[PDB]
Amino acid sequence: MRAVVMRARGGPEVLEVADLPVPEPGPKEVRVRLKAAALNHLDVWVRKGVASPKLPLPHVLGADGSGVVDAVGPGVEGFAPGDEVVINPGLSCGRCERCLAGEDNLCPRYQILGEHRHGTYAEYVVLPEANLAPKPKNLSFEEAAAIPLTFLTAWQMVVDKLGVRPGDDVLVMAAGSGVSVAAIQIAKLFGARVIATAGSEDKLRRAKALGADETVNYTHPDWPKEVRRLTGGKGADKVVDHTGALYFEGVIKATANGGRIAIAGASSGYEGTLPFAHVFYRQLSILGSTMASKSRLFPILRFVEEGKLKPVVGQVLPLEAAAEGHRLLEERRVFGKVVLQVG
Amino acid sequence: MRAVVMRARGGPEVLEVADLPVPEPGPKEVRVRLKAAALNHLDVWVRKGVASPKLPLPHVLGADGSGVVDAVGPGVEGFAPGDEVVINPGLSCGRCERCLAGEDNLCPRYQILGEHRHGTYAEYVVLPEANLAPKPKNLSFEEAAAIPLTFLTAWQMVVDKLGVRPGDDVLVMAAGSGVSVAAIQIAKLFGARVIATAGSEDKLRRAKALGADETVNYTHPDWPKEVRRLTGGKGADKVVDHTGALYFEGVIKATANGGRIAIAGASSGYEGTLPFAHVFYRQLSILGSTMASKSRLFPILRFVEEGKLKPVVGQVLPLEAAAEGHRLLEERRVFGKVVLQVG
Amino acid sequence: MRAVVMRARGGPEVLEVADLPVPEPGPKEVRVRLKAAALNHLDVWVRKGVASPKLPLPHVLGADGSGVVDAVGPGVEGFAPGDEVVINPGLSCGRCERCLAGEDNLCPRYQILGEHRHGTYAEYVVLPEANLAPKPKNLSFEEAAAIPLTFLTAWQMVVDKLGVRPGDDVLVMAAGSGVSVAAIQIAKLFGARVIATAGSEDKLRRAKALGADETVNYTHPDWPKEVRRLTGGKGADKVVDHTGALYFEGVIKATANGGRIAIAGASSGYEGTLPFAHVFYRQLSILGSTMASKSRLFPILRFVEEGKLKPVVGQVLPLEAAAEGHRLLEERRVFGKVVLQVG
Amino acid sequence: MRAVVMRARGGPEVLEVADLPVPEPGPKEVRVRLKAAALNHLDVWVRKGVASPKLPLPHVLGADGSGVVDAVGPGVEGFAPGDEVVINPGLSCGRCERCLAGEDNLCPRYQILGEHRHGTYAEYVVLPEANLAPKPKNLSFEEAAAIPLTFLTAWQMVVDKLGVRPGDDVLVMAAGSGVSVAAIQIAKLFGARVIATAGSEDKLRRAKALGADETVNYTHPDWPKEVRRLTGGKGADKVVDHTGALYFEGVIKATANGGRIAIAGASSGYEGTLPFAHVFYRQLSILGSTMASKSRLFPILRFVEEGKLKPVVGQVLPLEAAAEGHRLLEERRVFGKVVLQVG
Ligand SMILES: [Zn+2]
Ligand SMILES: [Zn+2]
Ligand SMILES: [Zn+2]
Ligand SMILES: [Zn+2]
Repeated sequence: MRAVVMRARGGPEVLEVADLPVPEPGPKEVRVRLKAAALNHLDVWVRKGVASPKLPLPHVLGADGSGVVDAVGPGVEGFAPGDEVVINPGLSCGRCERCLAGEDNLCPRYQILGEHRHGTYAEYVVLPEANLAPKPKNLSFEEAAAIPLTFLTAWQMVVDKLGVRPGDDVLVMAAGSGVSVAAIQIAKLFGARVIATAGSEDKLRRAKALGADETVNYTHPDWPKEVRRLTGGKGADKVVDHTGALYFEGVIKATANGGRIAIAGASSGYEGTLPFAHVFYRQLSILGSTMASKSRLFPILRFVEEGKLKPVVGQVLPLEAAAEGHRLLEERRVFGKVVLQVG
Repeated sequence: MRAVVMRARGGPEVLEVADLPVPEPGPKEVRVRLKAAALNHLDVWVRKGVASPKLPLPHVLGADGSGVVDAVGPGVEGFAPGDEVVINPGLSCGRCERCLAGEDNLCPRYQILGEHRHGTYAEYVVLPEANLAPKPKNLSFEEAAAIPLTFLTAWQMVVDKLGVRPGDDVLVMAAGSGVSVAAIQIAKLFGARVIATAGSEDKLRRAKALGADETVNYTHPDWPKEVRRLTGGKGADKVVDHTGALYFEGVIKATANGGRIAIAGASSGYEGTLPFAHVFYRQLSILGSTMASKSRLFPILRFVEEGKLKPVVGQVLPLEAAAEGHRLLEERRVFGKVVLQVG
Repeated sequence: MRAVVMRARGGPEVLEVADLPVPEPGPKEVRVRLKAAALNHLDVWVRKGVASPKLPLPHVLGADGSGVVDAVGPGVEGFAPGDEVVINPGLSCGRCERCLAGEDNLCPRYQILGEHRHGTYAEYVVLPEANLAPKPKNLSFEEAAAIPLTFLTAWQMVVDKLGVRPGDDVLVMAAGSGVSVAAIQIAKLFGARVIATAGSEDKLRRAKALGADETVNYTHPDWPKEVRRLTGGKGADKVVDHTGALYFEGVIKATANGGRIAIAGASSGYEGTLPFAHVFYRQLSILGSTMASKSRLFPILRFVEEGKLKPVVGQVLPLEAAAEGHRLLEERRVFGKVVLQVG
Repeated sequence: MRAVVMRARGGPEVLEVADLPVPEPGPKEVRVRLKAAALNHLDVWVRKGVASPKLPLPHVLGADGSGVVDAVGPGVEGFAPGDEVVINPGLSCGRCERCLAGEDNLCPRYQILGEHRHGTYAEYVVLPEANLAPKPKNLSFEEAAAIPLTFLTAWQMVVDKLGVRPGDDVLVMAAGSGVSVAAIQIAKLFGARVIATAGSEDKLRRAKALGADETVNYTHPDWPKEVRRLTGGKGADKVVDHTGALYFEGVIKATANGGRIAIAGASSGYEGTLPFAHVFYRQLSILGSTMASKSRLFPILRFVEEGKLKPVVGQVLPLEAAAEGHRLLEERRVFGKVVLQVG
């Protein structure tokens, strides 16, 4: 089958196109014929070698994917060939205390597709039936593929970690990244008043159309005051920061006392600094968050089918232009998700 | 193999010994050679026909069980023949929203072993690897088999439903019967002051031995008054009831303002009238609870190995005497679990 | 000053106009010149004698009220004469554990204005500065007076008790009566899909205008079946009931598995028998709720100024017609609040 | 009256002994004749000038205090002369949304005694009746005084922020500090298995006697591994760090994935660094915590009266040796609290 793979751990030039045997489905497993694969930051991390070292090469990247059920292994129930589905990137054992508690993302054997094993940058992929979910009919394959990873991550942050509720002033940093665009929508869904920050008026323009109530350009090293102004001088109650590596000094200045700040986990190895004194004294909470319970995908897709949440496909390129896709992310030039059309 | 089948629905006499073929473990399944099967009131409802209608016959009852791993399916890890284990009676599909969230006991396809599928009243039983936990080595097989079902039910009521915490006055109804044995111990484990009620002086004496700080006899028409007197006149904060529909009026009377009452399988007789406006005006909360999440069996067994929680085996009977065992249980005379010894 | 005193306990005719001396504000107290006093079912229980026995006479009823600051005690800040305000009907000692925890409505000395102390059925009333909130400027005095009592009760039931969240199917009983008006709006505010039930077509039509997504008529012996049909057959997840003791059997039937039912002042007639084992087997939860924490009045009024929540004034009557007002309320005919105009 | 005051903002030499007019009680206020005053870190901070700048000098330090009610102002209820009491250092307005919600420590007007106004380093002090609590009879004045501030702070951290429960492995850093000794006890009370760290075997010896299950000396730059070893290799689930400025790099290495770490707020202005990448990726939560709801003191004292919690008075000196007391803290030479006998 056709697939993009990485011969080495370098820049986007390491991603090449080759042929690999079509994987076969095992018991309780399912083979999917991919129609679309979404790019994720996790991809670039592994591609550089900052994540998942000593990984078997060549490697097939890709955590987000959508398509049609090609074949089911022995003992499979709930899926058949021809069925449209989207992948749920969370691979867990399903036996440990964490999994049985609905916390598979905390499983000691937790693995994201394309991180440890071959992902969605191919025409085919096999995975446990439990990791497959029906694709909504009102969406295109590309749109479907862009949902899972970022929506899951933004859901844990906004709902479970920040406990967002109506009345809350939510600050979403760097509107434009996959996590951001979903966090803005989910936060609105929970009655929040969203304030989104970005580095260009163009991204702010898009954040506004996405549902943001107020927007702030952090190009000006005084944006925290603006955020304070927009929130009656008290600052944001809850903050969604998909990185923490962007003017975090300001973020905390924009955050209300007792405020909560959620930071989307990443294997970027980024070493920075976190203000102790004037952070814990103001009783601020800084919560690391990564992916989310696989159970979150069902209600997320439902809201997407109802139209309350929408995927944000900024660009689509052919699977073979995977390299070009990575440069689009590394150069941060697209508002929303980057999707690869497969087949 | 030897097994106690259910020829037809009716009195305990319908339970007879028969020879059934040995079940074979599927892909992710394992066959356990049973040593002890604990008796639950659920087995009685199935026997009488009150539960699980349209149930094929013959049927093997039994939700609780302990034993040794006999054989394991092809693709199965974490279990080998010889391993001592106890059964996690909760069966679900592990693919729906409820299951992925850990709330398997709320799965639309949720099933308790022995309720619809052959249970533990045999020398062998086959279940998914997800429903098997290591048997604590400090316990006898009859003690181990007695844990699961009641400890899980008592745990959801005390920990999740009632949110028992140190300083709480917890009231447990009818000691020695149902989930009281486990509820008194879990309650204390969470820092509460337990007040237990029973009918005989023996059971109350038995209650204190389990950790009950105070005892009350509900054979008197004014026992609710003693509970009030025993808690500074305010009444109990949290209440664990598995009988109800008889003393419920007394419980409601014994419950302090804003108190919480957790009800297990209170399928008693008449429902009188239930003095409402008493539960509303005083902001009381009545919570129904059946079983618990499979994940809860891990902390339980851990506390059991430490000796902070322990099962109470009231009587042991040979497997071929399941009938006599159902009699003992139906008359609620024995203090503790009735356990069948298989092999 | 003019006031409607309660000469004796009995029918609404016991309410008569009398001249009482003007109360004087203590140290941290303030005297409010009332403009409107909203009528609550509580005023009726006090009038009949069913509530607050040993109550000195004459007594001035009235828990809800709005007006202008008249005079303030010596040591008081944050209030000046001329300021428009609404009353927070919750009176507590503010020194006990319950009060310091915010749960003032659970204070052992908790008292609702007008229940034991002179209320709002007069031209002036004196209460602690802690029980006064700024009146939203976008509302008329009768609209303002209608908010507090019902919005606080509906909020604790929806937000704290039921934990309503987006995607939830909330069922509100008897629209236009009690806390339904507020519950339908708060429910929607928290992202639920509201199904409202009423007796007349007018009230149901009125319900949808308030945000009710679906409507059902409980005049039919099978209305519970419509709620089930209206929620994918599963039933309502959360239920707000302020009547009970009459349709409660229907509610329980309309409640989905593991559902929660919040009950306000369901002090209806007979209690029939209440089909238990249905609330236990299906793990249902019945929660009693009276009033709410004073702190909750702040977010409520904020949403009211934004227009996300709005009071519904059913009828206005001059203060001297409190008697006629109690009739209108006792017959549960008027849709919305019955508000007395003082000055 | 005799009292210790600070003429300037320098070392412990600025604390002098002088005479100041005896403060008079106002409405709803109470004058206390101090018998003992406990030293707190907050004291040294303000004494140096790192906290509460532009504060009126001379200033009377002291947040913790116990003694006898000297006189009550007009309109006081609940207290009379001769009554033994301990101070609740949290001064809040009692009107803002935070206060009425039981979150007075989050009030915008929150002030700790001795931080903004004259504290307990005198023979007399006046404060709102709401800030006074009855001293348990089984305790000496010195012992009583050492409870409030640190126990309150350790309570919010352990119970509210870390949500400690039985089964949890709690890591308490720097056993010896006021917060630590209380955190160890409260954590045990909630069923935790406590691991305490310190720099000398002597403090570890005392932490063991206090209730710590396991102890680790962080003098050895490899202690995190030891903590991991003691917790089956998974690390601590919850961590109490009353500073964060002590081997925080190790703390996070000793913390289990998904773990929670509570840091006691301080106006030390300590600027350090917080590991981003490998912290949020492991889904760690870092929670700033300061003081606690005044409501927490009641249940805390109760547990002290029951004997479940005990104050830890490491040393007592005469009020006039306040300077010496501060050097004992600045030189960190005492396990537990330092108390000043007054009068
Ligand atoms: Zn797992
Ligand atoms: Zn399921
Ligand atoms: Zn109170
Ligand atoms: Zn305040």
